[PDB]
Amino acid sequence: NLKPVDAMQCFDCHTQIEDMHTVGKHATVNCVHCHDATEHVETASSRRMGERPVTRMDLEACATCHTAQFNSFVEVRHESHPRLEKATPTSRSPMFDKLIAGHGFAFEHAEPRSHAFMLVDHFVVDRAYGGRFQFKNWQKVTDGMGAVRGAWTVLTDADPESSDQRRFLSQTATAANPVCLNCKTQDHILDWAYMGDEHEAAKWSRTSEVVEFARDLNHPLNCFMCHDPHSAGPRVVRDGLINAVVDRGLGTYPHDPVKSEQQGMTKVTFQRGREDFRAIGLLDTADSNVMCAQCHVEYNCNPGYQLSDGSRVGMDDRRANHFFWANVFDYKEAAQEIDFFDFRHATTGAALPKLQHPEAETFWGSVHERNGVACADCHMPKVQLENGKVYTSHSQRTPRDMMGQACLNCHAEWTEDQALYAIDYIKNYTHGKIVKSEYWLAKMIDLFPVAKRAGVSEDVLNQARELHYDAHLYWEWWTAENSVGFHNPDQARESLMTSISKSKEAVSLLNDAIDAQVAS
Amino acid sequence: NLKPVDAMQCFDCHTQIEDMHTVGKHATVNCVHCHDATEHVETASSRRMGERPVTRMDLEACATCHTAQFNSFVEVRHESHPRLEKATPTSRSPMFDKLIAGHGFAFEHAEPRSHAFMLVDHFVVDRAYGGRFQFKNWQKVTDGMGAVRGAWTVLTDADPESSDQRRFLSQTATAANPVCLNCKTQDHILDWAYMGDEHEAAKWSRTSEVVEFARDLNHPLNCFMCHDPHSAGPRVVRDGLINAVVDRGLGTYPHDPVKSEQQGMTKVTFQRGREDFRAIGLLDTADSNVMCAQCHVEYNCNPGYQLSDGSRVGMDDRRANHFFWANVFDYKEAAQEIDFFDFRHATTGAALPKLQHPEAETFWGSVHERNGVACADCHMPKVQLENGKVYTSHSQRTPRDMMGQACLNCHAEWTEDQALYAIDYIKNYTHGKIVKSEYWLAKMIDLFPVAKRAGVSEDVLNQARELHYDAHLYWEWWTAENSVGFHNPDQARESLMTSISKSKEAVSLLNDAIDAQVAS
Amino acid sequence: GVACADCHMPKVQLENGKVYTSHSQRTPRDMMGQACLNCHAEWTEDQALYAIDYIKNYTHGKIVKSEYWLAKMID
Amino acid sequence: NLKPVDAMQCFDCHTQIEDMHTVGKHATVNCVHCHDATEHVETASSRRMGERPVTRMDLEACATCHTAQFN
Ligand code: HEC
Ligand code: HEC
Ligand code: HEC
Ligand code: HEC
Ligand code: HEC
Ligand code: HEC
Ligand code: HEC
Ligand code: HEC
Ligand code: HEC
Ligand code: HEC
Ligand code: HEC
Ligand code: HEC
Ligand code: HEC
Ligand code: HEC
Ligand SMILES: O=S([O-])[O-]
Ligand SMILES: O=S([O-])[O-]
Ligand SMILES: O=S([O-])[O-]
Ligand SMILES: O=S([O-])[O-]
Ligand SMILES: [Ca+2]
Ligand SMILES: [Ca+2]
Ligand SMILES: [Ca+2]
Ligand SMILES: [Ca+2]
Repeated sequence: NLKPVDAMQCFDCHTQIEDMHTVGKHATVNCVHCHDATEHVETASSRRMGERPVTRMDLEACATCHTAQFNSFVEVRHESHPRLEKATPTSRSPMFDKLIAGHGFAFEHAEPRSHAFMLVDHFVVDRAYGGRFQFKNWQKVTDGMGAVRGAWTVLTDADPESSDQRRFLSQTATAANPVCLNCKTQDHILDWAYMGDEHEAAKWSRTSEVVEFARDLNHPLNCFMCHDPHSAGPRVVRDGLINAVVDRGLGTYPHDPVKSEQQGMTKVTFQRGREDFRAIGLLDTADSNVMCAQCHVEYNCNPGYQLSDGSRVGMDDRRANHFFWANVFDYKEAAQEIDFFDFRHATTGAALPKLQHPEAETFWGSVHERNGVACADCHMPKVQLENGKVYTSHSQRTPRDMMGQACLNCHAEWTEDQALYAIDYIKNYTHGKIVKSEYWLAKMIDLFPVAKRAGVSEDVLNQARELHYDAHLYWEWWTAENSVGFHNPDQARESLMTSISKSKEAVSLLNDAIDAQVAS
Repeated sequence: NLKPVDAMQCFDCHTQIEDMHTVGKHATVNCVHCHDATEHVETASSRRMGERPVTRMDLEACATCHTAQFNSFVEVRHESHPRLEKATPTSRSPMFDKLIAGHGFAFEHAEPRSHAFMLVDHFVVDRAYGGRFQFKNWQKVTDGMGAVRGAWTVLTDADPESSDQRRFLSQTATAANPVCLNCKTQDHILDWAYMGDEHEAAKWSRTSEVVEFARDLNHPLNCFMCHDPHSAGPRVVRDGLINAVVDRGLGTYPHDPVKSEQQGMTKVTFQRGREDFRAIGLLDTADSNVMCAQCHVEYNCNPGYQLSDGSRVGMDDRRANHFFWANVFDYKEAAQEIDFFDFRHATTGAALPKLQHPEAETFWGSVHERNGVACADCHMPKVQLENGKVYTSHSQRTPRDMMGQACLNCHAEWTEDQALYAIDYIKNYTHGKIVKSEYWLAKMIDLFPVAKRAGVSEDVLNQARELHYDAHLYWEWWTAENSVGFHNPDQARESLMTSISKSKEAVSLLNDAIDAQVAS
Repeated sequence: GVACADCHMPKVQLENGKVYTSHSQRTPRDMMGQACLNCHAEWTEDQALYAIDYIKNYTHGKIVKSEYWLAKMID
Repeated sequence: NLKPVDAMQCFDCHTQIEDMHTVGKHATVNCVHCHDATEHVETASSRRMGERPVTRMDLEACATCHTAQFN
């Protein structure tokens, strides 16, 4: 059985913790629930750590007193189809392979599934670690609780004796790097300096061997990613988000200085050897929009190239850990701001961006966001009980599974069927425009080899390549974003119509140039 | 009412039957249930048949005493979508038409449905008989019991006065030949010599007019295909399977000599005029893996061409009735072994194999097969009754309809939803790789006209054609096979990654050659 | 060695989660999988219910007859 | 928000509770979750209760850490 430790002894050296812990709703929660610090206490001095204390990062550390939230969180939604490839005629992006050719996502890009699996799915996806990590067997794919208990309880490593990124299966890629993991786990929270910069106190950084880093990590989406374990107050821990909101002064709601002020973030820094080491962002309110934006954003977490001169931007560069914190119509300017693109298209040669799940940036300025609605209202609402103590559901999933609490409490005029119909109207319309955008992108892409082989000039090809950047951006935002337009239907419609406009312009340009070469 | 005949009188000339019948569980079942032999008995001699006895081939001959198994067998699974074309974006092979161009399956290749319909579906499919045979009207498509009663009770013939294979509808083919029927019916069991070789006692052979043959056949999947009617013991009757297992000494489990010995087959031959005529294979055990492998295999049942010199291999050749009895990674060697390919691709000119439903060969070496599981355990399990005499379900269908008996009795740790999720994980992953394999195959195929028109050398084109053979094989195995990877997920993944590797190699080869011709 | 809680407040079974003991003390009819069938693998839910009812029906018949005779005496 | 009390101070006069509390699975659960003893501690001796401390009997005293069982 746990025996409490004297927190006062701790507080004598840990004033920041004292100020948070003594004031919040965890004032009675003893340090022993999460820390084993006996040898630490025997050896530390005022400013030197001595022996390192053990810190529990497992979610069961919270489950002891918060079983309801834990159980809600680890639930697996079986209806969320597993390992479902997006590049298929029945999924999100029927022409993805042609459009993304040259990027690592061509190796595999599946639809998301339940949060319990985020770390194991990151480890096993074909694009990440060359097939190095796999489930112990095909049965383990169901085991949400097991994944939560630890990735390495359900996965194998093809070669424990090497630590280099390489392909163990022919059609895999090795795109994973240490920045990825910040959106899968925060087990490394005490071993990673702010932004993944080099730091004497950091075991891991942007430049680490990711296979070695991976083996040190176990748990998905730790409860403390949104809740400070000392104060129990709302927070974020994701460095890239703090950097955008605070360091770059953009605010929690970049479009709304008033809301940004009312619902802001305070950056709190922790030091090692009296030098800044790590940071968190304490929230003024329990604002899920900002909590979820730790991960559900467009980001850089990868090497790339400069737009200016095409030179390599490596993991060592700060730009390899970057939140653009920009909506689709501000994105091109945001990418120019850091002089960055992701890949060159394998067929057209165009410099292109790679877009990822920008739910937070898409939601901005939507009717629901402007009305003060937040992710949790639709995706993790309060539980309604005929008799019971209310708690917040932690099963982050589609509102279709809980329409009464997600939608109909606000929309009293509608039945469930009518609310579903309204969602489907938007999704169906948006998907049709996504498909049409892909059709026009593919038509343009297919003209590039014809143009080059007909002797069309580099000047015309480069014009078309500039059009490709825009056509790609205004399309891929929407295959990347998970709501199929629902989060901001007017924006999706304007963006996708712009993509088609750009592709059509490029098609006409190339067809005309080709025809002129044929006429001599 | 039936009157019993004196079996002892029969046994005086039929010693083989006596040895089987007197010993097995049909020792009390009188010959009159299946044979009308009055005139036969009056005219036969020790070694000459005299007047031919009537032998019932209808399944209702067994239904009289085995109603439960019969009723189970004739059940129609309405949820198994009928006449569903595989070459569509929502089915198995979205790019099938491009990839299979040059083969008869381009005319129609539907998903399989319930066993009751196998013979009528064979007769009516657009690729088989030039549209000659059709259901009497569109209502008959539902009539499983009617099809079982006899194909000609539900079908019409566009021209009873001719017997040549020809097109009655413009977009049909005439691919059917007498070998096909061996996997649809065994009504011809006494009229077909082993392998379909020419034989004085055989009415029908590989070289017969298939339209004439068709008119003589009525019943699907006769009960006696798996059960000897005389001994009631387990057997196979399919010549091609006996040939692979016994004549070629490959064994029932070619990968496992021990299991092959424990679960083997004994070839029993029946003679006409003291010359070998037909054969069956008696099984040591009631092994559904081998019973189902009578049909659910990759086979040759068609003319083709030699790999060596491209010369025609006709129905007269033994190779027109061939079970390769080889897994995907042994197939190319198996096809080289008999010097055979199926068709030349209409666009690329490559010699290609045609793969068909290799469930048996795919299942070999899988985790379930190695653990002693067999087709019937998942597809035709014992019925569970609160009160009753247990019998084996004969409704061969997906385990999704009976998960408790097919999966969960073995997998106690899982709910139905978890077991379904595990299946879908594998199927979703495999389908994504199938789609990607098709993308790369199509990309390569489309480069062939460009290459030929740019004046790329025959040497380079032939290199690409050799790559096409392998890319095609390692893809088509999996659109042909019905489990979408479930029967052997690691093998599907390795094979499909190989297909993509081959296509990518060919694409690079052709693109480079084209570009060199453009640069002069 | 069976106790009240085994039938009236059994452990919750979850596909994924931390097990806890149900504190809803109620008839096992509402949770037959966990209250009965985990021990009685030979039975379906309907068979287990049928066995309960056989006993309850029989006992209640004897209760009613006992009351009939008591009332006859009292009168 | 609840502020923890010095349980060791309590234990100087409550050895019977000490022997139970320090050993079981509530060793880390502070007295303030169920007792309001500020005035008691101001006035008690080991042989004189002084002001009577308040003890919570409501089930929500447990529901705070054991919501699943309470619900
Ligand atoms: C779980 C409910 C915890 C309780 C109770 C206590 N701590 Fe904690 N602590 C916990 C986590 C998950 C972390 C990682 C960092 C994060 O912000 O999540 C920490 C970290 C610390 C640190 C390091 C801060 C730094 O300099 O980087 C200290 C000094 C610390 N914790 C002290 C501490 C004390 C004294 C506690 C008893 C009053 C205590 N913690 C309780 C989780 C939990
Ligand atoms: C028992 C020893 C606990 C441990 C372990 C954890 N928490 Fe806790 N938590 C506990 C109590 C008694 C309370 C106060 C309840 C009340 O409403 O009075 C809390 C509260 C929280 C809250 C709400 C905070 C707020 O609204 O300001 C959160 C978000 C919370 N606790 C989170 C949390 C996390 C993430 C834990 C693991 C690191 C964790 N708790 C452990 C008791 C206990
Ligand atoms: C936070 C800014 C993230 C970064 C850094 C990485 N990922 Fe991610 N990932 C994130 C979210 C919010 C989601 C779900 C939404 C969605 O559109 O998928 C994911 C999903 C994945 C998945 C599962 C789906 C799939 O594409 O197969 C995988 C396998 C995955 N992510 C891998 C991955 C890699 C390799 C990363 C570094 C290059 C990486 N992620 C970073 C959020 C974030
Ligand atoms: C960000 C993605 C979160 C993660 C990770 C965790 N929780 Fe959470 N929690 C989150 C929100 C948006 C809320 C509601 C806040 C509001 O006031 O609207 C909560 C709330 C809690 C509470 C308070 C009681 C309740 O409302 O249920 C607790 C005790 C709590 N959360 C616990 C908890 C646990 C145990 C987690 C790991 C399994 C966890 N949270 C993660 C957002 C997020
Ligand atoms: C209600 C007004 C919502 C708000 C607030 C948020 N989301 Fe949403 N989301 C909503 C709908 C109707 C849908 C489509 C779901 C469906 O079943 O059709 C979605 C979708 C998502 C998804 C994908 C879920 C899935 O398909 O299984 C994600 C990952 C998602 N939304 C994230 C998300 C974020 C991060 C939010 C705050 C920035 C957010 N949602 C708010 C409705 C609503
Ligand atoms: C149905 C339950 C039957 C019973 C009863 C009997 N026979 Fe049979 N017989 C039956 C079938 C379907 C066939 C076709 C071949 C096959 O293996 O399925 C036969 C065949 C024969 C033959 C021919 C063997 C040969 O030389 O090719 C003979 C000589 C024969 N049957 C004899 C026979 C006798 C004597 C029976 C009474 C003891 C008898 N059969 C019963 C189906 C059934
Ligand atoms: C009644 C006159 C029958 C006819 C017609 C058919 N079968 Fe039969 N079968 C019959 C009996 C009395 C038995 C023995 C039952 C027992 O378990 O004691 C059988 C048995 C079988 C079996 C099981 C054999 C074994 O396990 O070794 C099979 C597979 C079987 N019968 C098949 C079968 C077939 C295919 C029939 C049509 C050709 C057929 N039976 C007719 C009685 C009668
Ligand atoms: C009476 C008002 C009818 C209605 C309502 C439906 N059906 Fe019908 N159908 C009817 C007749 C008299 C016939 C012809 C019978 C014959 O054998 O000549 C039919 C035919 C069909 C067919 C066959 C079509 C073909 O081209 O051969 C089909 C597939 C069919 N009917 C189906 C059908 C369906 C699905 C209906 C509900 C939408 C339906 N029918 C209504 C009479 C009437
Ligand atoms: C045994 C080795 C067979 C040979 C010889 C033939 N077929 Fe076949 N067929 C077989 C199986 C096991 C299945 C179901 C599994 C599947 O993948 O389809 C089929 C299916 C058909 C169908 C229905 C599905 C379809 O493709 O439309 C038809 C119409 C069909 N088979 C026709 C057919 C022809 C024309 C054949 C000779 C060229 C032939 N079959 C031979 C097994 C076997
Ligand atoms: C191969 C594809 C089969 C066909 C054709 C028929 N049956 Fe069958 N039968 C098959 C199997 C795999 C089994 C189970 C054997 C085992 O011991 O596991 C059976 C069993 C029977 C029996 C025995 C009693 C029982 O288990 O139900 C009988 C009487 C029987 N089968 C009858 C039967 C009938 C009437 C058929 C035509 C409608 C028929 N079988 C075809 C495999 C196959
Ligand atoms: C359990 C371990 C199985 C074994 C043994 C066999 N099959 Fe199977 N099969 C299995 C699954 C989970 C599926 C997918 C079904 C679904 O609904 O997703 C299949 C599929 C098939 C099919 C197609 C069925 C359909 O889609 O309707 C066929 C024709 C098939 N399997 C044949 C087959 C053969 C011949 C087997 C022995 C060699 C065999 N299966 C074994 C599970 C299992
Ligand atoms: C007994 C006759 C079984 C049947 C019926 C089903 N399964 Fe099975 N399965 C069985 C065993 C003994 C094992 C191996 C256990 C181990 O850990 O070694 C399996 C394995 C699986 C797997 C993993 C496959 C892999 O390649 O790793 C899966 C996904 C699986 N089983 C699923 C499954 C399904 C969906 C079934 C119903 C169609 C099913 N099994 C039936 C034993 C038996
Ligand atoms: C007697 C009628 C009880 C009442 C009053 C309460 N609980 Fe209980 N509890 C009881 C039993 C029989 C058990 C299972 C013991 C075993 O090991 O089999 C429990 C268990 C708990 C636990 C431990 C964790 C768990 O198994 O769920 C807790 C934390 C718990 N009970 C809490 C609790 C609460 C909050 C109560 C008031 C709402 C409560 N118990 C009352 C029996 C009885
Ligand atoms: C948070 C500050 C708590 C309060 C308030 C209550 N309990 Fe508790 N309980 C808490 C913890 C951290 C634990 C240990 C969890 C573990 O297993 O590590 C417990 C445990 C129990 C148990 C199980 C004890 C056992 O020996 O198995 C029970 C039955 C229990 N708690 C009951 C209980 C009651 C009745 C409460 C109101 C008087 C109560 N707890 C409050 C944390 C907290
Ligand atoms: O404690 S030391 O820093 O004097
Ligand atoms: O690759 S992750 O960003 O989905
Ligand atoms: O019966 S005859 O062969 O002599
Ligand atoms: O054509 S048959 O083999 O499916
Ligand atoms: Ca999903
Ligand atoms: Ca990006
Ligand atoms: Ca089917
Ligand atoms: Ca073939």
